[PDB]
Amino acid sequence: AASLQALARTAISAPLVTHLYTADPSAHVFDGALYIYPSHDLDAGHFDMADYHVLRMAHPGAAVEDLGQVLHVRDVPWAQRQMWAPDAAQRNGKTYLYFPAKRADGMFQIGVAVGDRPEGPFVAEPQPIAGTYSIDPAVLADDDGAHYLYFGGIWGGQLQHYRDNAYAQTHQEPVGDAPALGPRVARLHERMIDLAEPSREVVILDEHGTPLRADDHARRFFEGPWVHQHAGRYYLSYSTGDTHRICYATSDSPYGPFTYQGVLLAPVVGWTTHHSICLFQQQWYLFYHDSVLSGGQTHLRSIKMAPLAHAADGTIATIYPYGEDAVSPW
Ligand SMILES: O[C@@H]1[C@@H](O)[C@H](O)OC[C@H]1O
Ligand SMILES: [Ca+2]
Repeated sequence: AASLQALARTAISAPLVTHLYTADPSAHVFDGALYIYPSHDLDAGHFDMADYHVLRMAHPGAAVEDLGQVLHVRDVPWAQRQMWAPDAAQRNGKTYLYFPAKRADGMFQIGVAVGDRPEGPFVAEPQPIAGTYSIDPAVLADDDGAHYLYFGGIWGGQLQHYRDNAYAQTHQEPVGDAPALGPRVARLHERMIDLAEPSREVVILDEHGTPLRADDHARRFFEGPWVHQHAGRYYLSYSTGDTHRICYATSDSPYGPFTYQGVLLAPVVGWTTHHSICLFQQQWYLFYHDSVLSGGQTHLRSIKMAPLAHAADGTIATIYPYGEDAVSPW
């Protein structure tokens, strides 16, 4: 109402684009430029996305280019609907677009599409990646040359229906003192369109080295994992869903276990929160989204960016998207 107008006035970022609704930004530096692979929210006059665009910043501070639509669900034979939060990777001169979509039978899986350029167009594989399920893929290009796929989202994302990579209708989200579910991780094969191994659960620990509890909604994993490397450590960051933050944890291994550190992003306007963290020349950035452009509509978002800093001790200061003095939307 007027509480949202206050946030709009003190927002630290403006929508990087406004001619289309965008969400779940996955930022990468490919071929000397910053490419962003977001979802494309559609306004039906309800997360029913059907296609993906690719955005680019040629250099820091540059205007954002909309490189156009690069993949539509009609060219994904195994998928019926809901083209959700994607990501990209490069290897052997190819660019791969990883995306979650829903099969006709209602189950999410992660597919991949291949192109010869970062802007595509991408030709989707006929089937989804074997061993994948749930949503929100993130592909880490490790400094050592390997690529790792991270995925998972609870609630609507369906990760709660799986244990040890197998689906069960009676599998539900854990409660109380039971450990909360973590994202999945699997090294990718050199061909990039297949996993090189079955995925494993990524464990997030508290200050005492104990796994996060299911009843710890302030810190336990909800959706949208992202991993970046900095100062010899792996940083796992993710959304907490119902508590609306992007939190992060650290490990000396891409597989974890990751020890919880703190909140990386405070609550944004709109129920969902999703992000990526990417180094572009002289600056790390947090890419995120909110629903301010749409007037607070959770399903119609816009992506944003902000400078991010690692402190000398490796920690990352909380980013307040409408200022630290703002009344939090959640
Ligand atoms: O993947 C995103 C998902 O994490 C969120 O739940 O809803 C929007 C999707 O785009
Ligand atoms: Ca993501």
